[PDB]
Formats: sequence, structure tokens, C-alpha cells
Amino acid sequence: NTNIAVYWGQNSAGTQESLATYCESSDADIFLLSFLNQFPTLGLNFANACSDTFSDGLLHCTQIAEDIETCQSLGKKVLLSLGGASGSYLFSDDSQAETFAQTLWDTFGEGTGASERPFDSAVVDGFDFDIENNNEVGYSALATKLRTLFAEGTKQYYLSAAPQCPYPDASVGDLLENADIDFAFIQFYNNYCSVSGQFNWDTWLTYAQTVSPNKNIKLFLGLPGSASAAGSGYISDTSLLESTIADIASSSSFGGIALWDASQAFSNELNGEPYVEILKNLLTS
Ligand SMILES: Cn1c(=O)c2[nH]c(Cl)nc2n(C)c1=O
Repeated sequence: NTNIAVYWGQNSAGTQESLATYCESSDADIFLLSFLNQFPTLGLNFANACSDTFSDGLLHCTQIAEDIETCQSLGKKVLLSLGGASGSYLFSDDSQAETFAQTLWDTFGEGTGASERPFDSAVVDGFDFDIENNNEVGYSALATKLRTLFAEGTKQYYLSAAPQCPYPDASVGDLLENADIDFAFIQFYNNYCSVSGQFNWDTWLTYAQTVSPNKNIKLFLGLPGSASAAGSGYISDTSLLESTIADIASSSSFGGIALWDASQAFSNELNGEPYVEILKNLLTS
């Protein structure tokens, strides 16, 4: 199809509402929980949306857990996003990351090993790799091991990556080249290759067609939800938005639009219509 993905958790706009609030919009389909910012030693950060912890200090988030389940009843997909700009994360090798697949499965997925579960009995629909530290070690091996474990589950799981538009990406390039990935939420902002810059969708399309181990990987046009969601690359021209979408929706590789982040895209108005709503509507046509 064509979906809207939104990051949620880091409260970019200040006025961030509950996960479920955004799920109860018609406006977004995929929700990326931002972030598991610390690993292999587990650490979550959802700005103001979760502050309770287990005794060991790992976040414990009952409201998000309830909201994951509400979101899923409404047909939405909820992935846990790893990493972030800033944060505290690194794999020393493939074996370490393979161990970590099991940790994720037992902590967030349908794994049976009795670890502390930040989301109680709520189960994510998969993981986003928003690696922004320019270290690529382990992610490919982690994704591949996760896939083997997913077969033990009772639903489809998704893996995504959040590269910036320069190709190849210095953090998730290896992941994208050597693992089976469902969605690429490519950040077309803070970079020369934005829509208004030297837009390089064509390179990503070559990647999807010839390089991606998953040939029906879906590429997403990743955008700021407001001017001031990022330093640069935000698009307020609905004609440019229209022509862009028309250019890129031609192929089976086009998945939709990704936005940083829900707080921003839902509160940013273009004459009283939320930005996320404008974009959802541009996609449907
Ligand atoms: C802090 N930060 C992120 O962690 C992030 N991930 C993605 Cl995909 N976009 C962004 N932006 C724009 C950020 O500012």
C-alpha cells in the first residue's frame, strides 16, 4: 500500500500526547517508538511519556503498554526503534549482537525467557534501526537472528532501518545490504539530498531493485513534521509534495512517507489542517 509512519516518544514539539492519541487518528499507520537508546545493557527513553522504572532502573511503562495494544486493535503497527541521535549504544561484534536478538525477543517480543518487560504483556510488531553513530557492527547479524526467532511468534513481525539520504549510509548501510528489511525510512532532511536539494530517490530505488536482499523492501520518503523538526529539508510546498509523490509512487518499491515526529506533524498546521493529514491525503490520491 502506502502508509504514513511516525516516530513517537522523543516529544520533539513539546506538546506530545499519548501513543494511543495518535493511533486514534486516521492519519498514521506505522508508529516507531523512540527509543531503546541504550544497548546491549537495556535502556529506554520516552521523554515525558514514561518515568516509572523497575528496581534496576530499566523503564517500566504501563501506559505505553496499554497504548500499544489499543493501537494494534485499531490496525496500526508499532515497532520499537533502536538507537537515536545521541544515546549510548554499540556492538563489539556479530556474536554479541546475535545474543542481543534473543534479549530483544524475550524482552519485547513473544520470547518466553522471563526478563523484565518494560511493556508488560504488550508485544511489539518489530524493530526499527535508527543507528546514527556511524558504527555498523552487528546490526545485520542481529536482524538475521531476529528473523529466525520471529517464526516462534504468532503474528508477522517487521524490521525497518532509518538511513539518512546519503548513500550508502554509514550506520545502517551494512544492515540494508546484508539483511532482510521490510521498510527503509530514509531521512530526506539535514542533508544535501533532501527533496529541495539534490534529491536522490533514484539511488535508493537502484538499491531496492538490485542490492536489497529483500527485493520488495518498501522505501519511504522520510520528512520533518514541521519546520523546526529538523534544521533543514522541511517541505511546506504542497505542489512540490504532490509532484514528489507522483514521481516516486510510480514503482512497487514506494511505501509511503515517514515523519519525525508525531508531536510535530500532528500539531503543525497548514491553514488549520495538520501536516500529517495533508500528507495522508496526498498519498491516497
Ligand atoms: C534526535 N533525532 C533523531 O533521533 C532522529 N531519528 C530520525 Cl529518523 N530522525 C531524527 N531527528 C530529526 C532527530 O532530531
